[PDB]
Amino acid sequence: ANLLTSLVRAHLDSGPSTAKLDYSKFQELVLPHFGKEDAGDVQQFYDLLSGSLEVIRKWAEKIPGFAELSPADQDLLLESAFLELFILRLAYRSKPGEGKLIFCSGLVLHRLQCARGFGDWIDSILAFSRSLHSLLVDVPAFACLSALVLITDRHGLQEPRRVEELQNRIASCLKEHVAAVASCLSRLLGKLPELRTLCTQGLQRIFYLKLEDLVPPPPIIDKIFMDTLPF
Amino acid sequence: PANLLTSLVRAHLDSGPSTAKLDYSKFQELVLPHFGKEDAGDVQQFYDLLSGSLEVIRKWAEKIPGFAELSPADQDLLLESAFLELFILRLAYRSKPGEGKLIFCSGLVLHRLQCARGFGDWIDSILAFSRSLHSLLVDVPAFACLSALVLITDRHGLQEPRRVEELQNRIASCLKEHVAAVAGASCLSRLLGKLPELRTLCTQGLQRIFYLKLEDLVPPPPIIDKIFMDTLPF
Ligand SMILES: CCCCCCCC(=O)c1c(O)cc(O)cc1CC(=O)OCC
Repeated sequence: ANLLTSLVRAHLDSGPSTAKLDYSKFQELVLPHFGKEDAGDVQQFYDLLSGSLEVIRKWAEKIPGFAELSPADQDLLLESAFLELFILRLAYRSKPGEGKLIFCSGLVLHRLQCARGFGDWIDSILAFSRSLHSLLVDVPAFACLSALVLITDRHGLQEPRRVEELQNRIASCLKEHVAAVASCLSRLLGKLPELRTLCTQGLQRIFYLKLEDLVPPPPIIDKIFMDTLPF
Repeated sequence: PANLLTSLVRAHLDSGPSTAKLDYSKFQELVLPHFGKEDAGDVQQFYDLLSGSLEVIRKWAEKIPGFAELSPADQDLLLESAFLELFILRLAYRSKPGEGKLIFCSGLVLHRLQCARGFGDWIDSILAFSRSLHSLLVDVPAFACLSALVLITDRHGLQEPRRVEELQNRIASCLKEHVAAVAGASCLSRLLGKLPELRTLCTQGLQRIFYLKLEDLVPPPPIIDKIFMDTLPF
């Protein structure tokens, strides 16, 4: 009902439409990947993880009843879920037939201009990408899935039962939508385990980039990292 | 007889395995590990192959002249700062890359595939490094000196750093005295040409332990955890 529509509203307002792209730096050619990753790839990596914070935030608040959660609760769910959301929305938004990563701002890059920036991670992104595109998830269901991933418990919640009351309401609307158009639905959900795997890949890379320390993370990345660390 | 080298190599051999007293009671040159994942046994066994890597490097570091006579806060710092860089090196030389056998300080022998689940892709790099090592065929005395200079070096925090700098020089004199009694400089330069391939195994090592601290099947022993914690510049 209104939930299905209020989620597709917030969703399409967080990504670029078919019309609103910008190829203003796209070259399907990359000159010799000299040595390995230089500071140019590291700071680009940080500026493209920076270019999804504001987007995933407004996308979160324009979802029914997200703002009605405590100031501290909204912060932790968003911090702990950022990486996965960033990934999810990027993979589904991309093109793995030609190798095109399309970002939530509207800019498009070829996988080779990312390779030095992101590391092995990106392939597991493409591998999950087509695996999503083979499922051909429809926009309303994807607007719901994006929410479902964010609307999930992070250790420390003040009102975990209230977060739980919203998820089963969102998950029921996907089950009801997929039934309005159950093994398909389980094949839908079964991607989040591969997602919670790809996140760890993301952290595996950032550990070695703060280590390497060509360029240091933006401060708020520094935060999310430290705060999502179990140690 | 160059008695620093005579009194030094003693510590080395007495900290390494002697052919006859290796351990074959666990070796399987073949094993089918479900690649991609690894259970607590592989991890706690990996952890108990590194907890003991510190006590052996411990019972190899006491026998370093002027090291037991360093402020206990200093001795702990160099052992922790070099532990991982030391572990990879000693493993590579006594290992057998052309057989498929990692021979540890405690005389234990395993097959690459038995480490596959426990260790992961990292260990392949180790083997790849042993190969690069053995092709140079570095002799026993010169190696005994190198592992020390990886330990006896300027780290961040030293209380009495000028002392550590005098011991560094004291180790180099006995190596330079030995490099002249062999050719009676060159090999030293060829060797350093793969020290980046050593600092690489360090970084990969940290990342491996990072991933299993993420995984937290078994919690790391606090001693290694501490080495980890303070080896981070953040
Ligand atoms: C699973 C244990 C490691 C096996 C080797 C895979 C290559 C690697 O070193 C690595 C990583 O471990 C995590 C990452 O996010 C990215 C990379 C690749 C890398 O550094 O870019 C090129 C040098």
